[PDB]
Amino acid sequence: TTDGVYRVMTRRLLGSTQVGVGVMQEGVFHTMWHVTKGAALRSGEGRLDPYWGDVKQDLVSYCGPWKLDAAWDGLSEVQLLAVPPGERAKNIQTLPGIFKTKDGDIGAVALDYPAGTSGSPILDKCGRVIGLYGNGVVIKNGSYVSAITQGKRE
Amino acid sequence: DMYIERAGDITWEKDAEVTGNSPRLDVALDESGDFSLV
Ligand SMILES: N#CCC1=N[C@H]2CCCC[C@H]2N1
Repeated sequence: TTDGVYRVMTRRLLGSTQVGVGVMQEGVFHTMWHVTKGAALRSGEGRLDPYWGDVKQDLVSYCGPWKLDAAWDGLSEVQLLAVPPGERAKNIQTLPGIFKTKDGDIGAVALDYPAGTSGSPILDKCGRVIGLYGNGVVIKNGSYVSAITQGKRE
Repeated sequence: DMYIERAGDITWEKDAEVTGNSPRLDVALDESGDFSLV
């Protein structure tokens, strides 16, 4: 339960398969809903139970309420701390694009990684998590663009 | 049964590899959490 970035694994399929990634901060585990579907998780010999989740936001927290509240400033480059399946954590710097919606604009990162990279954190220059990578769209040119998905800290 | 494994610290890396473009897209978000192009 040390703060940091974690892989989310399963042994249900062939061998050990990485289905996603998440962030441990202030004793709470944060990931995207589509990675765990709200199922409980194991951390060593201990169990982490879901605490909050929302399919539409595509987010879920374990052991406590969503803690991540930093926001992209709309101007600066950010870093995707990509944790790909079977590969070392790697920082990728990029200038986000925008998703324009009827309910407001959201930052978006145009980087393509395996599905099991979902839940990797996007950071600002202070190292704060401004959202999670992995819920997005496939555009005309076939490129994948992820929203910068951030929850609300109650 | 799903389990977690530590992969690293969350820090900004000075002089990290810089890539990706910045597309400005009109999108819609449905009740199932799926984004689509408008
Ligand atoms: N996480 C993540 C990125 C990603 N997820 C798949 C979704 C469909 C397009 C191809 C893949 N790219």
